[PDB]
Amino acid sequence: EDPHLRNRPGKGHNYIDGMTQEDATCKPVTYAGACSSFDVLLEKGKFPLFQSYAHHRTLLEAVHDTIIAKADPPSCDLQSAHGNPCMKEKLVMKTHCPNDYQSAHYLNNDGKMASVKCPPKYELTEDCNFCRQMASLKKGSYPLQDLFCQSSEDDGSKLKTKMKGVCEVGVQALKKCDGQLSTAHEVVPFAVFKNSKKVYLDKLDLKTEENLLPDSFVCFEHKGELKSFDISQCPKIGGHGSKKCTGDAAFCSAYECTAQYANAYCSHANGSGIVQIQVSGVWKKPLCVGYERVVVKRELS
Amino acid sequence: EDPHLRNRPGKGHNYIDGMTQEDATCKPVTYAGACSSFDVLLEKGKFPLFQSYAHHRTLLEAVHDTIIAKADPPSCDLQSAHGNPCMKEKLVMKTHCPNDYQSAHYLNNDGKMASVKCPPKYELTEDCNFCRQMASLKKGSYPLQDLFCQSSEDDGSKLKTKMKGVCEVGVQALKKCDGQLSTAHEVVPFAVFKNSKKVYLDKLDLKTEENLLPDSFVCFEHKGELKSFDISQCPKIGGHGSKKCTGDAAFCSAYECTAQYANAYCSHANGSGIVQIQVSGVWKKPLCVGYERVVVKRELS
Amino acid sequence: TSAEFSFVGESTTMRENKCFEQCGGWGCGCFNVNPSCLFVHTYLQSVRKEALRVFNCIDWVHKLTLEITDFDGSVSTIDLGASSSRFTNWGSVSLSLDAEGISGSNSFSFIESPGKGYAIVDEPFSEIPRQGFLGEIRCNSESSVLSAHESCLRAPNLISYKPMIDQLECTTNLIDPFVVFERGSLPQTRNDKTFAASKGNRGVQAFSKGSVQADL
Amino acid sequence: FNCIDWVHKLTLEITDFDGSVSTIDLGASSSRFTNWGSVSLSLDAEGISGSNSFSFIESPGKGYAIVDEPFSEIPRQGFLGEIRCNSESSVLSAHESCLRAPNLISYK
Repeated sequence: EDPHLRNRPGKGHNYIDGMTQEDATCKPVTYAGACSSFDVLLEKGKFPLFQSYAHHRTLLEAVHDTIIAKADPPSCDLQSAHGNPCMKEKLVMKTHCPNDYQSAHYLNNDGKMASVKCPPKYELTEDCNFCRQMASLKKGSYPLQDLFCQSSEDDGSKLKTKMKGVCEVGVQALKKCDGQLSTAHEVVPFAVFKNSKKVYLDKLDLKTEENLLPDSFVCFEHKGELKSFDISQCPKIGGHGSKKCTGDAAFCSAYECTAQYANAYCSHANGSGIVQIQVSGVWKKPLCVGYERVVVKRELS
Repeated sequence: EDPHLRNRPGKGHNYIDGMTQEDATCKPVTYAGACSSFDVLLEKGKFPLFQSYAHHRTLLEAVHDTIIAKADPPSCDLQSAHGNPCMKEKLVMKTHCPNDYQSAHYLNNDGKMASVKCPPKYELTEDCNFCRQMASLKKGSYPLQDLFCQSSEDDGSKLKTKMKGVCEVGVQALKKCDGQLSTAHEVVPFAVFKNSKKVYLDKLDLKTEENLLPDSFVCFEHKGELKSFDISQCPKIGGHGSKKCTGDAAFCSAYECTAQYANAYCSHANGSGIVQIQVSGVWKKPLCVGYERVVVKRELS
Repeated sequence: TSAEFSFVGESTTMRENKCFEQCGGWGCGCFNVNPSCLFVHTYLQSVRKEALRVFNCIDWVHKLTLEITDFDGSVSTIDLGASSSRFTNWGSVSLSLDAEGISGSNSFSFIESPGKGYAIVDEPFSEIPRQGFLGEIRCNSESSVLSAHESCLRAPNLISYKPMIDQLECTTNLIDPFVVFERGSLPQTRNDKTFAASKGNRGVQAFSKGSVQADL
Repeated sequence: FNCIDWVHKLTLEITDFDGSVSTIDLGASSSRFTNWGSVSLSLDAEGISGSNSFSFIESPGKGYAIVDEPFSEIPRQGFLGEIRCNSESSVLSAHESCLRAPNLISYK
């Protein structure tokens, strides 16, 4: 019930490495600023999964926190040479990006991250598979997948696509085809672990496991309402600190509370903590679980 | 029908040390004048207990009547960090203070009056927990509770909280708990006897015993529009009295009525008398019973 | 379907949205002491790749497959039963006398299997579905069984749920039609006739004895 | 709760080919999900009928019990199953959403 959808834990950086153009307004990402790579994540009717899970991290924040690696090149330019590795994974995807956007990032196959790049002044289209010519053009990127990042270091490189009766989904060449193969764009779940491939899913069992973590509390600065305030300036239990801080039982159980003798009010975020996954009957912890609309080839005959 | 909301049976002083600014018109409290420390007790949808029973003393009137003592210091400061009586009790408070207010008072554990205030020119917030800046401040304080005091000398200085199944309610530490305690912010009725602590109760029973006390009769002067008049100057059958009064059968049954040869109109103020509550199956007469929203911790094994 | 499962996607499939309540506290995750909720989104999925069309027969029409040869040479193959009519190049044809009919077939249901044989069930036709009876989950076409269309009719509260804190087991008790299909597979000894499949035209027939007495 | 039919459940511990040992169960004509596909029960000629006239009581932590009386549907005064609810919080915390019979509290 807490309307803290703009407060980002950790550091609050959303600009990606490759399109560092909107870094003047999204640093740090807080209640202020009009970052094009975060405004569409909270609009009603776009990515409801991130609307349900918004107190954690994103894919960009995971890249900045040394969680999700970047491919080579991390931002494949669309107007340069003749062939780039960041195209076979883009044409198979079918999304809907609004107008006035230059870049569009997505998830690759090797577990890293690869985005596109268009030289000025090129904008996207209704699908984003190709950047054509020309409000003003946003100097950022549009999230092509409905996923969310989180702090995790669970290893899982010995798992592959767990989909039965599927020929070649996305760009992964699984099993061969001998009869009728479909090609309809359907949603498929996936979950990439640490240093692994784009592992798809079939049965998802999400849950909420909260824990007393420093990156699970939100707060706003008080002054003569929601204001930006760094959480790292909160003293510990009898430790030290620069300014002051206070909160409820969750925020005051681990940090020091001074009641009215502070400048903010730290509150525990609803659902923030540890979000595990149940794949192959074994409870695991993913990194950036989400959905995507790629080309699914199912063997009907 | 609501009784005389302006007449106060007793003292009539509604001012605390440190904010003595409304003593010119709020000393005592009658039909003429106004006071910010008393008009909030009649607002609809907030304090219905005082609206139901208005013929009794409040908190400040009980303090000025040599009944409820004052803490040291009686007026706490909102800037003296690390060193104040109001801290552990104020932290477990969840109230709502209106805007344009500076001071705030409540009932402490020792049965006194521990008020807090900020230096000029500061105001309070919406929840009455922090202190922001700023239109004009009021000349009084806002009570954060809905309690009323009486006049009694009943014994009961060795009685504490008689709640069953509650580990630590508000600030008192009854029984020790180490498991999973409840954190729900509920309302619990409290009561304070003669020289006792804050005794919480789970259930209470009310009653009404009307008498013929001199304070249970008002006086409205005739001029030929009704103005207040001192009822103590009424003629007593066999006692004293200079200014003649008049009224109905209730006024003439104990006093003397002359109508045209009198000076004021008397009437039986309905809704007064001695009100005693049933504490633990025994009808007692406390000195400050009401309601407050504190932290209640119950055993959950 | 609120925001708890709106990100899954729309699909024409007989699905449902449930809601349960487990526990809270710090033993499983949650800052509030109140028990947490448990939203369940269960949808049907046909694990097989074959479909069956269960039908019945209220009367047995004595069909006579006639191969009428035209005058010019256009040989056509038609059929006549009881009092039916067809279309030919020279006009039409109908059946007159037909004193060969068997009554009493409402207490038997038939199952059609594309590719394989047919079957017979010794029970009357199922009209209204209910739990613990043959003919629970039904539809109206082949896509309603293979792709599981949401237009198919079914009984409410047909999916059981056994939550285990962090586990979920949503199973049903649907009767496998292949069990009865393999138990009562044609041919079967019924009274004194032989029931089997038909030739040329898809349908059920019967093998009787005697001669052919009719008027064309 | 009650039991309208006794399903002959067979708890089967299916071992996969790679080594993933899973534990499931099959009853009458049920189906589960395994790593190699699925499994169902065919023949099941073992069932007991006539259990509608008995009600069961579940106790978390302790054992169970049996009552020699049919299931209670509508509540009424002087019968087992008066004040009822829908969840554990409706019994522990006494939720308003629980159904009960009117004029159930006496006054003297």
